[PDB]
Amino acid sequence: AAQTNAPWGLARISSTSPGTSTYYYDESAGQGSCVYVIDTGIEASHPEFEGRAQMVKTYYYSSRDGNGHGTHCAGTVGSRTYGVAKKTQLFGVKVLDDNGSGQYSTIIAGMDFVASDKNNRNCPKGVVASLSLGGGYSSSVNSAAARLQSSGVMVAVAAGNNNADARNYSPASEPSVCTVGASDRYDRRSSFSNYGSVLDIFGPGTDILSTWIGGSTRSISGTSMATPHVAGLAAYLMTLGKTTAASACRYIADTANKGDLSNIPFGTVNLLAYNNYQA
Amino acid sequence: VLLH
Ligand SMILES: [Ca+2]
Repeated sequence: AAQTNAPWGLARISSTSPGTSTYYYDESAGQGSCVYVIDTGIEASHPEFEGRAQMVKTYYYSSRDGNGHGTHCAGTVGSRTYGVAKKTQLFGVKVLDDNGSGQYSTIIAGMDFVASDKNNRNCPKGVVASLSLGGGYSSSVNSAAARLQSSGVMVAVAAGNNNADARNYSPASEPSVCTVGASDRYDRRSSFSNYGSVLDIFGPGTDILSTWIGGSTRSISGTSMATPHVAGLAAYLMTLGKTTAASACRYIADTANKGDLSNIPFGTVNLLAYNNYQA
Repeated sequence: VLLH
């Protein structure tokens, strides 16, 4: 299948070179997989989700995304026009308030929740969790991410946007999960992207068009935008049967475009998520 | 603890 005039990031993950505009992908499109977006929530009524999105848990007064961020990330995972895995099932877990902030205890509860909840869902091709959030180092937050991963969920987390070593941030610094840095459309590391030995992979994160609240769209930037590209790619590869939740990050790194990025500090992987699609 |  081919989506013409696709957002640049989708095109990038299906090409060996920058500058293309078509997103090439297998028609299966992540059908049978499930992705939990742990964020400010998801506007499940957005037409772009085609009824494939559902809020399953909130830690606040409402399950509504009054922010937009969560809806944006979810859209990159699996909306019709802006998503990597266009037929996946999306589950929203609201651990961040409408200002986009949240306490570590809530974020941890949200991760433990997903580890259990997945047992009540029909996700024959596998389960993924996308965490476009983080703060200063916390061994407790790292441990929660490690538990989620151990439970059989492919965990993808943002590296962070402080243009610093991700070793000082969580859950980015948990080695067992898939830590995602950001790149721009010219194959440069995004100016704000964290870096470091703990990064596993890069994905498109600068100027990413996706869904927004009020049934709209908008372009924003961040490692928060790169993460759902990788989470969606994982869902897509699991549906194809190429990898499992335990090994998806490694598989993605192994099949990545290698050495194409610029401004990568020594010691940081030069790997860009790639779907290896061949018609 | 964001706005990330
Ligand atoms: Ca890792």
